[PDB]
Amino acid sequence: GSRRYDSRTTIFSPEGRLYQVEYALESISHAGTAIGIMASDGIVLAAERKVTSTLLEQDTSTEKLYKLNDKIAVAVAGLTADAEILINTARIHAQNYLKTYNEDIPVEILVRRLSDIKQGYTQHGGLRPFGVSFIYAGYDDRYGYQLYTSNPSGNYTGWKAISVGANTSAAQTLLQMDYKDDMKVDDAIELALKTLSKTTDSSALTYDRLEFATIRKGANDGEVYQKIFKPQEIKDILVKTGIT
Amino acid sequence: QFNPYGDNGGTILGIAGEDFAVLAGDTRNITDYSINSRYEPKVFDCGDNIVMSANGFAADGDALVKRFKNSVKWYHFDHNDKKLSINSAARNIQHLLYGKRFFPYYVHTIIAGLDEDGKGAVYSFDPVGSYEREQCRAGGAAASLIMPFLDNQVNFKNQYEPGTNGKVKKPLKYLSVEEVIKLVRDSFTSATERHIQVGDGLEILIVTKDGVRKEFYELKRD
Amino acid sequence: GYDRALSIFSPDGHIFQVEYALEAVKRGTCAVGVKGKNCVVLGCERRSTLKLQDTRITPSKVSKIDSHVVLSFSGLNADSRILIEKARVEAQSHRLTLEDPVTVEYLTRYVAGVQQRYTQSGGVRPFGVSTLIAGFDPRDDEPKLYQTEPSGIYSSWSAQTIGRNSKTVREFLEKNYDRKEPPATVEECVKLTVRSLLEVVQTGAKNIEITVVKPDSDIVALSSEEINQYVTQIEQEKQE
Amino acid sequence: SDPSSINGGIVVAMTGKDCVAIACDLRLGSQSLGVSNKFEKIFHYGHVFLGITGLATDVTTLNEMFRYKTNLYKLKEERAIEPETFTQLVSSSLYERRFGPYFVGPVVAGINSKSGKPFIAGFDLIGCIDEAKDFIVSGTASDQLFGMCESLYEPNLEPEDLFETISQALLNAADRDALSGWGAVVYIIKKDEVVKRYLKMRQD
Amino acid sequence: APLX
Amino acid sequence: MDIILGIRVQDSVILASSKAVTRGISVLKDSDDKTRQLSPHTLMSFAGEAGDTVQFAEYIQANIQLYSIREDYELSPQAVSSFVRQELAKSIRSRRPYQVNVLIGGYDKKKNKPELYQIDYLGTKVELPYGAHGYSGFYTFSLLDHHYRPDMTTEEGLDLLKLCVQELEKRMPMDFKGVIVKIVDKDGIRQVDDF
Amino acid sequence: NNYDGDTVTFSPTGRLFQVEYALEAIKQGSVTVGLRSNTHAVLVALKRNADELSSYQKKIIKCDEHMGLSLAGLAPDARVLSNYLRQQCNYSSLVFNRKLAVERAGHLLCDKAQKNTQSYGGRPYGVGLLIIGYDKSGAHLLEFQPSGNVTELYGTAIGARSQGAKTYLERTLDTFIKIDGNPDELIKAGVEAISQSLRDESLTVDNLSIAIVGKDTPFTIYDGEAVAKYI
Amino acid sequence: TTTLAFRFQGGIIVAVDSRATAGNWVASQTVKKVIEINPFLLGTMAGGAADCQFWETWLGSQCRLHELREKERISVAAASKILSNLVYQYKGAGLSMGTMICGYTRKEGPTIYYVDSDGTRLKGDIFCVGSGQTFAYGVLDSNYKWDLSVEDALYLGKRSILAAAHRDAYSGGSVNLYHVTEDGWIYHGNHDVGELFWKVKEEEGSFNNVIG
Amino acid sequence: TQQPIVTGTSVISMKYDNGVIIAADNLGSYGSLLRFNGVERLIPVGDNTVVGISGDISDMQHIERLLKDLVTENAYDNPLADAEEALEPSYIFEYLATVMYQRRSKMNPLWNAIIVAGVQSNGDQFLRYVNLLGVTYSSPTLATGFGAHMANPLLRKVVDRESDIPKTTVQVAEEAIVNAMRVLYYRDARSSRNFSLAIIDKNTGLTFKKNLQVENMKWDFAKDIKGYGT
Amino acid sequence: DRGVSTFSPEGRLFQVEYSLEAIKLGSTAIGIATKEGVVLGVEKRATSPLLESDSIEKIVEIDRHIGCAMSGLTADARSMIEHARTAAVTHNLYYDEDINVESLTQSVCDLALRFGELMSRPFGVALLIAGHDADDGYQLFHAEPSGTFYRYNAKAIGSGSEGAQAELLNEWHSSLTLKEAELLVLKILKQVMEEKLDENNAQLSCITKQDGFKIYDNEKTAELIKELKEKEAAE
Ligand SMILES: [Mg+2]
Ligand SMILES: [Mg+2]
Repeated sequence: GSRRYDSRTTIFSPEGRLYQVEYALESISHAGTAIGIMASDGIVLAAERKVTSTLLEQDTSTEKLYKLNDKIAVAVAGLTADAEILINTARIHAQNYLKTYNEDIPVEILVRRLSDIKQGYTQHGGLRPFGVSFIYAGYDDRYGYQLYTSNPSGNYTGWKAISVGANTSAAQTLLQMDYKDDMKVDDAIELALKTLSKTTDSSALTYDRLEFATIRKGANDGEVYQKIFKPQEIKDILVKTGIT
Repeated sequence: QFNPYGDNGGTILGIAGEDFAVLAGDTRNITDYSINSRYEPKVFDCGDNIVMSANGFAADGDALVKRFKNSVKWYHFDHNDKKLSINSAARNIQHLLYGKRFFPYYVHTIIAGLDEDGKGAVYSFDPVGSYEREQCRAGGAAASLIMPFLDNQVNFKNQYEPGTNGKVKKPLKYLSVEEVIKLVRDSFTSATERHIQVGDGLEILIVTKDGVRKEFYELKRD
Repeated sequence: GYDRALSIFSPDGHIFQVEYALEAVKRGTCAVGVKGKNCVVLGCERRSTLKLQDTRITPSKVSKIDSHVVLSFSGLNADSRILIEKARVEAQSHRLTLEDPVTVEYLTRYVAGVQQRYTQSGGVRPFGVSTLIAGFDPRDDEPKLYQTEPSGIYSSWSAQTIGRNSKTVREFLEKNYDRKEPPATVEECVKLTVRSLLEVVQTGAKNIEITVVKPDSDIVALSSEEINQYVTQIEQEKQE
Repeated sequence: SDPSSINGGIVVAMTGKDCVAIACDLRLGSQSLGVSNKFEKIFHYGHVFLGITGLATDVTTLNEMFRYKTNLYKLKEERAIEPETFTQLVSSSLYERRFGPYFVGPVVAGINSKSGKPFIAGFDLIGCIDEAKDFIVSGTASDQLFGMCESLYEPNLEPEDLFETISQALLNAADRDALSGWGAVVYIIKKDEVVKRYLKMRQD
Repeated sequence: APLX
Repeated sequence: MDIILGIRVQDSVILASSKAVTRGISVLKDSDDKTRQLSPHTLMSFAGEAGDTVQFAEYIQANIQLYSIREDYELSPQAVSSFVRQELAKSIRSRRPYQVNVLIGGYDKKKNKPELYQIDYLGTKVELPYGAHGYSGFYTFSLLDHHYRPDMTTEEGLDLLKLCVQELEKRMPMDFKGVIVKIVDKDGIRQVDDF
Repeated sequence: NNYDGDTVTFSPTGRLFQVEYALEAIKQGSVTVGLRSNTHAVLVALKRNADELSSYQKKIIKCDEHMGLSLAGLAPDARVLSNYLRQQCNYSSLVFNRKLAVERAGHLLCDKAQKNTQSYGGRPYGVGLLIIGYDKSGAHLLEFQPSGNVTELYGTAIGARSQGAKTYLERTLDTFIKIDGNPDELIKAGVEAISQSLRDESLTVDNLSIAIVGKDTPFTIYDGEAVAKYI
Repeated sequence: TTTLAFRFQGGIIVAVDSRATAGNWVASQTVKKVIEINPFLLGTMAGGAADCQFWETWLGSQCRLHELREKERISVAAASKILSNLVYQYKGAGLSMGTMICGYTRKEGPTIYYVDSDGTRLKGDIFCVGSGQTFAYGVLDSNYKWDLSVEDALYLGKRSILAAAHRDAYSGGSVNLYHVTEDGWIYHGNHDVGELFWKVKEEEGSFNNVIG
Repeated sequence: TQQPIVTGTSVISMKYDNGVIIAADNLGSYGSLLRFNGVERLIPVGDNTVVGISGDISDMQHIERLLKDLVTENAYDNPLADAEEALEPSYIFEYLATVMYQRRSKMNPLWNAIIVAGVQSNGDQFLRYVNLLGVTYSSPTLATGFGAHMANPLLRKVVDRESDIPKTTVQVAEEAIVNAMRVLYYRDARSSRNFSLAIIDKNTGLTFKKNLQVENMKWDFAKDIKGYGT
Repeated sequence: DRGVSTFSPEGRLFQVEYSLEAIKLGSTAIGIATKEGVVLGVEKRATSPLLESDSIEKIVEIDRHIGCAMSGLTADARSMIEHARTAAVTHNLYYDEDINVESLTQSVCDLALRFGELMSRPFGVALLIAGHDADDGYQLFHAEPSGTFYRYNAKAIGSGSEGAQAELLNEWHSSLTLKEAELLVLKILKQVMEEKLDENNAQLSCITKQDGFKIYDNEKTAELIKELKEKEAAE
């Protein structure tokens, strides 16, 4: 029968590893780097677009940074198509919670459920896992500003600063060096861009190969604002820190 | 609107002795004011020295007997030809009846036989499976006529010892098979006189350790 | 539905998928359980290749199943969440029907049954997780500590460890734990637990987690400084 | 036991010169018993306003449902939903429950941010769109509201004048209905400012 | 059916 | 079932619930507690159809307790009331709806404010300074409209509540065998034993 | 070789190896014999034990008052198939008030076994059956193979060393077919038939299993001291 | 039916009548309305005869499975809740049951739960259930004290059923008595109302409404 | 739940010494309208059984198809289909009785009253009744509808009990059946003059008589009857 | 790979044969049947000294008149026991009687072959089912994952089975008392066990008509162990 052609996507190796999860992580390590940095007064999300062409429409484009709700966003590393499946599920989940409790969903609850979906694909169903790693950046009134990451295994962890995708080893060492706890958003913006600039596989970091976003309480009094940076705004912030 | 139930009349009667038990029933079958059959038996030997009758709506009665007979067959297959005791049969019949709690078998069921100590046994059921062991039970159309007579003549109810000032009751004792059959025949002739759905013929099944015996008697055919 | 029998017997009579799930447990961070005269202590290793972590929000290694029972584990972190969720649901379901919280044995028996089911169900792989389940039965002061594993077998332990280098810490506990006289106090029990982890861990900084469970739903997690005091005290007695 | 008249309540909407108004009473009762005098029946999703009369549990449920749907709309579309589009969404959602409907009388009001055109619309319980140049009415005093609006209304009223007309329409209609009243709220809506006014009315 |  | 009342004052929410359980022409019990603690600072009283009431109350209790264990956190009274409303809103279009009316009294620890929610079996939620279900409201609402002030103390709230029970004991047809009174504040839930 | 992974695969010479491997399980089974006259049909079965402490595996199963079989191979598969026969015999009685013809019983078993040889996932039955019965056309003996093939015979035998009894019955055909109105003699012939398949072991009292059905005899099984008469 | 059970100083008394009726027809005078679930648990029957008998023997099987699985006798609370949750699933389907689950365990002590077919479950000290419940209440309430002796408590339970048997047309037959202690239930005999009424009348001097 | 539309009236039958007789008229009524006149309500199964059906005709035609299919199915893999393994009257009845009771139990009955008449392989007479309720019974005489009220009393004068069957010839039995059919034509408002009759004998086999008419009727006395009293 | 329900060329099911190898790795369990009762004994075999041995549950009650011992992948036995208990209680509900020991065993064995591509694999555990009923008296059954069960006068399963079985062949006779059987299980367990036999690493149980199924205390077994050592030294 069809047994012959089954890859058996949800089995253990003799060493106790999940083949498909490991190979999905290998795929993600070639994707454009994405960095998240959590400051005391906000969060920065910075991501490098995958080798751009000059005829690519840059302003009406979205590849790395997605909005889940007004208080939560994600940076993507891996297959974009896979990520959009998960993003729409996460968007719906947030609205289900709001409908049920009349309160915006706590960040961890959203992260746990999305991670549980990934876990399911590694234990049952015989399907390939999602080749995606997320950086979650969000705010709620319990823990305030939070950074999380999830990967194809469905395992998630919290961070002060973290990178996913390519050159995470080099990126993490650089973040670990210059990061400190009393840091501000504007300093974190600079750290994020400096780290990408040194870890990039490109010749020089330019505005057209970046996506950028902040989550501040920099609105008016006790409320959170999501700022997905426009091309010209990335051009300006790149000049302001003296990278170009 | 379609009515899935009917009333086929007739009446049945079970009495237990010391080492025997009888299950009697008239052979008349009716609908409304018509006679369908003057001889249509409704007391059956179900094997393992168990006799059974399910009186009321004959279609439901036949279905139940059919299912119980089948239950006895599978009891042998599944438990190494073990004899189904009368108490085990009774419990099994409860589940048959209660299984249709929300669309009931429209029958009053009586079974008779010997218990595991060799003593006579009669069990009676309501339509949805409530059951009880008794020395005595009449069922069906003329149950209300016969049952009080049985209370008086089998269980000696309302009978006191003469000259004892109504202080000492008439003592309970087992009846011989000859005495029991006298009561059965008189019960059915009386019921035939005063109930229109009862008559034609009487068939008695007697159960001892030797097996199941039958006796037939004519009843008035009007 | 995906039906494939993934867990099957081999010629020598082994179920390799279950045995490979045990290897995943062996890779996981070390977890230890020690029960005293009036308490149970759950100790857990946290690897230090991860700096820049946010410990406020990062999932804790020891999880409350109910107010009186806790669960720690070694192995795949994502797999453990599924077991913990099911256990928490069963805990509330038990309170609803029996009008009494679960015993530690019952909760363990349930979790172990779930694990077993995933070893002979089609289309699923076993859980790459072994658990330590500790607590106190309702209206009871006798400490309880149980262990489960991917195969589905479970058992009670005076003290036990699971995860990487668990054979080293088990060796330590086997000579340092007296059955005739268990750690009489909370301090003694925590110290023996911290000592056992210090055989394997590295630094006693933000690498060790300790959770103490006492009778009548009295569970608390120790902070860094509180644990660091045990680390400081043990090292000074060692130099002798 | 008529679902649309257990709790009581009314909503009315009107158009003016480069503006729209939507108003509602505050009563929530259980037949004769007045229970709450704070039960607002007008909600908004961005710049689009929705008033709902009828069974209060369905009023609450539908508000939560349309907040849900407009939030997902905005995330995917990257823009606020417009009144014309939202009107269609309400109609689709109500007709989905054709043979087990929400017992409601919704009313959409707002200004299209692109064209600047004032827009109002009404629905029956199962989705039928009722578009109007002038006014839409709903609730247990709909007969009264129809009478007040038809006589008092004139086209191209200034925002300040439109406020007086819609307020007098609602107040005098509510006072002829046992199940409506107990306070009132009026929304005056211009292209980029919205004023909300609570009216003084008789409390019987 | 009988009641009790 | 029958009588459940609620009063929100300055610093607490007070719930009063009748003790009688009547079936036919017999009062089967005169000490019934028609309430369940959903969380340390949230209490729910209930009245309605026999069986449904307790079954619904305990089902909600189990769900909130499950949430508390999962997140190691207490849901706000507003969040719990919305969850309860949705369950009743689902129920009303089921094959057999829960015929249960509830009051939810809670103290929000983040806002430091008492909160009282009235929810009927249809899923009709309102936040109120004082609430009642069934025929009780026909006496108590007008009484409270007159005597209630928003800045009252817990003691003043209890005296205000005594006034309601006295009126009900005078004018109500049925003997409801008094009430069990419980207070919800910053320190949690406690029962008044002598009422 | 490469074509024996499942029942859904034909070999290049048109063989079904999984069905053939199922057939092999019957050959390993203990010998059982079947034979009939015009009035009676008899089953004789050699029972097998695990060791001297164990019981002897029962080989004969009753299906109805007028029908039953003996088994050789996987006993649980015989239980499944016999249960199916019990139901089919029973359906015929309840619905049509009709005793199931032994020939129809054979057709029903054939079709049930066949379905397991043409679909993915399943496996063939691993047991052979000898069905005896007495119906409206007299005494009958059937041989069931899990390939699906069912065959009506005067006499036969299946299991290990069944060729000895099968040869004997082939010689004795003219004699035992005319043993009419004499149960004990027809059994004697069957007991002598199964004796041709014995090696190093002989027929003892808790080793031999005999069953008989006929004109005025319901299907009944004899074990223990009731077969001492025939040793 | 008339059934009662009350808690007191010396444990629990349980008393029931034995009559079954189909309308005005007296179907039986010898029905067993107490079911012995285990040596420490009793169940009483009122309402539908089949409904009560079927589901309470089913309850006994569920209690047996509990002690096999948990190696411990089931609590009265848990046993009663199995029955109440069962009937709640059938709510609206037309089951008719008024039952009392009575027993002793170490953690609970003597405990009585009222369970009926519309899903009501109540812990309590005194309950009377059935068509004659009010007649039983009248006698039981007006003579009840917590400090009754085992001898007096047994008599009061017996006397309360007799009162209902006499006045309620749909109660009668005989009285079945039970006493539940820390050591389990104890049967205190079948008492025919035929003899018991006259014996009580003569010895007690009550029932003066009746022609002596 | 149904209501019968096109209907057939009485089916009557009795046992005699060597076999059974059964009869039914050829009418398909549509309420009070005597709509169809060429309707055959006796359906033979093999050469040993006749099934007589009254009630709803659409359901009768369905039952015809079932019996037709039963003959086909019985012949499958059956070398003795025309001998020892031919369909017996008892098999045919039990099958129909099973169907009738199953349909009533699903609250969607076949709105019919059925009489299965035939001779068994051992020569025994078979005669049994079944209806929409699944009720079954046997008697020396059987009849449906008005036949139960008017035919049975007449047929029971010939065969009143079991012992009267050997004493009753086919000539006497047929005479009683034909007389009963005349009485039904006098008194049943949904009867016709035309009918079919079938005899199943253990010696001569199945004889199926079509297009019979009620004759030798008494009407002459009607001329003397004038007014309604005075 | 290959089908789960595949036959070998020798006419055996691969998976069933492989599960039998898993059972050989299991701890020893012994059962002996007498006219005074049936005795069931098992080797506990704790993997570590810190493990509390009394939590090792390899002897189990099915009903009052039926007990059970296991060997192999013991986690697999839980659903088998659950089914056995339900089957026993359900039969009592339907028939107001005790279920026959053989009928119980047959019900458990019906689960065995319900695997394939139903559960994904056979059970990796063998069961010794011991009980009493009125018809056939005291009985001992060996239930395998093949779906086959044999009645035994005495039987050993597990790692030391073939050595213990040969010993049971010599020692068993039809007149053994219950006490004689108890000592015989202890004797044979002590012979095949790795570690030295005591009350903590071995467990005894029995089923009698009068008292039903009982697991012995560690105090009661300890005295039988002491009685056994004294009797072997006494000649
Ligand atoms: Mg008004
Ligand atoms: Mg007013």
